[PDB]
Amino acid sequence: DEINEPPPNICEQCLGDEANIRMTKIPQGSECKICTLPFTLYHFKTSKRSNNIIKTLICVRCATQRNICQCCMLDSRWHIPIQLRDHLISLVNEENVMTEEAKNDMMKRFLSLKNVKLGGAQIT
Amino acid sequence: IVNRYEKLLSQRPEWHAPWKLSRVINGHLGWVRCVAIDPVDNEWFITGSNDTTMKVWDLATGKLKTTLAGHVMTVRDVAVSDRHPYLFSVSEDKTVKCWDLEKNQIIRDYYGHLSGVRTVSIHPTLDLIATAGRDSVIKLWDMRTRIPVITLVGHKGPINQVQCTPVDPQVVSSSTDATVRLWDVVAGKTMKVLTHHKRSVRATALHPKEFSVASACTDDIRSWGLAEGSLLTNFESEKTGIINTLSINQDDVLFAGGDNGVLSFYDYKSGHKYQSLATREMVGSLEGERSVLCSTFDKTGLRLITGEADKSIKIWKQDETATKESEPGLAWNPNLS
Amino acid sequence: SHRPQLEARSGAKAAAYTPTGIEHARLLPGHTTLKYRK
Amino acid sequence: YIGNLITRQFEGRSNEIVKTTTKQRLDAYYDLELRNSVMDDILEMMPESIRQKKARTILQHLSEAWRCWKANIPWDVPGMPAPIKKIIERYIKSKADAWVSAAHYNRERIKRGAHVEKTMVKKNLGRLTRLWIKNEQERQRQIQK
Amino acid sequence: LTDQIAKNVKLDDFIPKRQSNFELSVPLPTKAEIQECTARTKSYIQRLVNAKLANSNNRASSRYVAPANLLLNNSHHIEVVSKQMDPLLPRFVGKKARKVVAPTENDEVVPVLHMGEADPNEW
Amino acid sequence: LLIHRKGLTYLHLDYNFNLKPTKTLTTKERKKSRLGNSFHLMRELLKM
Amino acid sequence: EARARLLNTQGKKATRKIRERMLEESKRIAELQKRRELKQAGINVAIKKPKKKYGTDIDYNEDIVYEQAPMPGIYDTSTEDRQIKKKFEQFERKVNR
Amino acid sequence: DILDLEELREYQRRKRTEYEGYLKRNRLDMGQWIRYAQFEIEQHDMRRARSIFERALLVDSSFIPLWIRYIDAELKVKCINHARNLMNRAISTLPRVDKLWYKYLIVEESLNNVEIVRSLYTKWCSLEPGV
Amino acid sequence: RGGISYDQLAKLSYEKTLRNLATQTQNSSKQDKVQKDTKTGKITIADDDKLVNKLAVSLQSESKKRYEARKRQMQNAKTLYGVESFINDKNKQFNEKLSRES
RNA sequence: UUUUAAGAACUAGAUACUAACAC
RNA sequence: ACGAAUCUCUUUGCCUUUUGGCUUAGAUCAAGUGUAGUAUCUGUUCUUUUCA
RNA sequence: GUAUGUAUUUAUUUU
Ligand SMILES: [Zn+2]
Ligand SMILES: [Zn+2]
Repeated sequence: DEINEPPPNICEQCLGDEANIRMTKIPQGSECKICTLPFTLYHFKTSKRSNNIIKTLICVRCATQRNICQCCMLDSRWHIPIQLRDHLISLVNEENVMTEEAKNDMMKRFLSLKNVKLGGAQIT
Repeated sequence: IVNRYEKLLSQRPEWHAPWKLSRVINGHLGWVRCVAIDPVDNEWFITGSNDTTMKVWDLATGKLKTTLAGHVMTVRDVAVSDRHPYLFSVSEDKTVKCWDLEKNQIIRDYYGHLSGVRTVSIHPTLDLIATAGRDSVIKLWDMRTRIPVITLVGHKGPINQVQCTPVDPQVVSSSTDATVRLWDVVAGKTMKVLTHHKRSVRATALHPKEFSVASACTDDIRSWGLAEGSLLTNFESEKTGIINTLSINQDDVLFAGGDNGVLSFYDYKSGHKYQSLATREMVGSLEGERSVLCSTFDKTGLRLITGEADKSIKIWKQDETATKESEPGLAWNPNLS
Repeated sequence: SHRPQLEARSGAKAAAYTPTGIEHARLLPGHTTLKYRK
Repeated sequence: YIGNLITRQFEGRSNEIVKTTTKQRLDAYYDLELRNSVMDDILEMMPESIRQKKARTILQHLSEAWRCWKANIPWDVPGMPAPIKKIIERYIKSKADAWVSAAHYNRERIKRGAHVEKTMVKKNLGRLTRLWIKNEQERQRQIQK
Repeated sequence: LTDQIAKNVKLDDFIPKRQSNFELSVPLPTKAEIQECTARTKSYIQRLVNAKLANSNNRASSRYVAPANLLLNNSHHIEVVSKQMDPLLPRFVGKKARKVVAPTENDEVVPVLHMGEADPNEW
Repeated sequence: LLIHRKGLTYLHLDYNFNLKPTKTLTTKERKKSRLGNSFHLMRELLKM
Repeated sequence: EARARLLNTQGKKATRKIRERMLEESKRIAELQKRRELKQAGINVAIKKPKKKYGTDIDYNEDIVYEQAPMPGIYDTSTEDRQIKKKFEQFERKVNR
Repeated sequence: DILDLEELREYQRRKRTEYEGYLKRNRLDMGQWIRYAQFEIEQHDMRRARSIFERALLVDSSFIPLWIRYIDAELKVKCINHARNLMNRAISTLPRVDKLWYKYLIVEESLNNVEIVRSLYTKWCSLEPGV
Repeated sequence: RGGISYDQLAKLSYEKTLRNLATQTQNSSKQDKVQKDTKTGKITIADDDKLVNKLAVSLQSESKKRYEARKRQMQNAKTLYGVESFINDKNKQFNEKLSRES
């Protein structure tokens, strides 16, 4: 069950502007590009006539910790790459904040679960 | 704190009655490792054993009704359905084997422990088995489709007893890492720990009314209330250890078996320990083989059932003479904890 | 190198795993409904 | 059948893979959890802490006690805490009657001759002849006393 | 600050509460209660089992058993339509059997709270 | 396809569905190559 | 004969290990002075990372194995980390010279 | 022996693979966790040392000497606050053992800082510990 | 006689490092705050960079002297007793444990 | 500030372990 | 005088690299041959120092 | 008579 239950975390930009939308739910989709575990995939075309189908690349466990739109992979709030946003937030303050992430295999898988969020997220 | 100690010289507890030995039923050739008795008609034991049989004795007469055999390894544990005519008996081959009494035959093998299973109990109102054992996880087996619906996480060690309770926290379980977890199944995890015991917690029991759980230890036997998970009382217990079992009752008598061969009865309210008995071990036994491996009280409250490592069952009777006449026991000298 | 075990495998190490999907034999539905006492 | 074969060629076989007790691998179980269930009790008769080395080595006393009781060794370890020695006597009785009991049952499976396996024969002569001599030495001793 | 330091443990939890009065009462858990815990469990379980059967591959297990998205504010509405398989192709395209170890995550601690001369003679 | 997907290319199904090794087998390549009481049963079935 | 026999307690397997391990160490030493003499030519050839066995195999050097964020806490360390980094960059930055 | 960073590197990787093999087979054998922590200090890398201890605690919290050595591992690098936070989690985790309270004390006496040891003994008395 | 409880022992060691600490302070006479954060729950204490280093150094030298007691104890103990049979090191070790018995 | 191997040459083979190598 | 501290040694305490399973003791326990690779056992004879 | 295990880098990662 609960896999559904934290719901999609989705851009309000890339999602496209139209008033009502249809998107699939496929219970065991791809693995994350990151944590490498299953999740529920949401297809969709942005609008109905579109040529290309948005796919969502990661968990809702994984795109929580970093707080990033699962399709976009920008920040949710600032529309900006990780390696920027936590660079800016490195600047103010002075020196801190990078997220050292996960080579090997079950290093990254493991490290996915714990909920501490991450530096870029820490404030946002 | 002295106030606390003046109060304990007041309440002056609750006269209860002595006990003695009515009946000795031999006839297992192993140790006798578990007992459980009808939820309904009080006619029959059900008696685990270390030769792997299960014999059903007859409460009143003492004769032998039947043999339910059919296990490979010894049976540690028995539980008997209330609502269903079932018998869940579990042994150390890593198997929960349902039974059906109506025909005296096996039905469902529940399955999935990594290793042997030291406790069953039957969730009272939901139709679910709860089991657990040396894996250190407490599984909730759904009854009819044999799915281990929930796997409860948990302790660092073997799980000695699981108690299921109808309302919240619904599973109460204690582990040779010396705690008692209190479980909330639906959320899925521990709702409390009760840590105090200084060694393994080798038995529990549920107040048949007041809704609390006596928690044994090795040498000093506490109680606990649910909801808050209080401490409540501490039954004044010198080190007589080790505690094999807890048996509460309808009269709030309490039993606890020792392995030195000493039955220790308590009042429940107090901690006053008002009788101790050497259990005369046996004919040809070996003095180490005096011990007590199990207990229960029948549904009337008046009669005691225990097995003993010397290969026999004993049934103790509540001796009515009592009153005060010269009844009294150890006469209430609460001391320095 | 024969060592007496001192332990057992915590159910947890199992518990984290993802499932399988293999279907065994003895799980085929049987005794599909219970019985109650008066 | 093949439904499995294909989900195994995709999803990889089952990772846990418990097993069960069975015909052959019985003993290692029965033993295994016997000794575990000494090591509770002997772990809880000690007053406080000292455990690991003291424990394991006391188990070595366990085994040594058993294979004494085979060879009939009267097994007095010169000095040693009395209660622990009680435990050893207790269990070795328990396992003992596991042994004698199994020796009867099987011998009277052979007597009917219904499919007792191969090694089970050779073993069973073992358990027997041991038992025969124990009976012997007894019978002589009490012929002394 | 004496609260800042040791902050967790406190003495009211070592103090047995039936020493003051015997006869202190905790009520057996009624009737109009047990039919609640019974409810929330029983429903929740039936959703568990309903799941685990409808995972797997018995074509015959099925017999034995939402708009849901306001995203952002709902801003773009939604409707969530599952995709009918192609029944031969794998179901759960990404399911697999792997192995993890997991972070045991907590903030807080469980104070272990209890109470060598003549004894090591004995033992 | 099942076979070549187990990485056995040295077993050959002829058109009557005999299974013959075309390259005398290195022992490891036997062990990896025992096939199933199913897949054999079903080979035969098709043969009929 | 006997006086020689008593003095080896292990059995064929353990001895076999003693050998295998030493042979590994000769491999190391060799491969090293390979790299050393290549440094005396100045051409710097990187060392291999010895492959994998099971597909998920861990390379421990690369990332913190299982990283437990030590705790929360009231005492606000937050300065000592800079003394750390100063000492660690200091140490590794030394060794390179 | 060692030449540059890269040789030290392989000398680390080899050790870590080996040891954490030997911890991978025995979760117990605490002395192994200790020794491996000690190596991890001699590499002047603390962060890994902190973790390795933390895990070593999640195995068993009732073995004190690992608490102690996970104090002294923080002090011998002359970093205190960690050796404080560790002590809050320590005495709170094990009030009934003395050596924690005494050691946290001495840590506050060699710092001369009294306000602590006052409030400290205020607690460690307030629990009715003993004489 | 004898064995000391792990309690009284920890107290006694507390006394020994008491008096040692006292030779630190007093001998330093012979040879011659707490801030809290309203922003976050963190607390901030100010200490001399002095006496922290005496602390650490003291610890190190303790580890030293103990380490050396153990080492010299290796040397002497393994050189002395010449009686029982020894196949290898661990026969001497363990066997001297069996001598420790009676 | 540490250190010091008796040194060199000549000699036959007995007991040995084993060998997908020869009835 | 004794209080305090460093080093050294003896004694006691604590054991520091200090036996990690089961089944029929798990079962079994000698008669060969030629050559060949490799380990090692003994004799004899001679000579007792330094600097660029 | 054998299982089993090990290495098999060719195509120049910035001073
Ligand atoms: Zn997006
Ligand atoms: Zn993910």
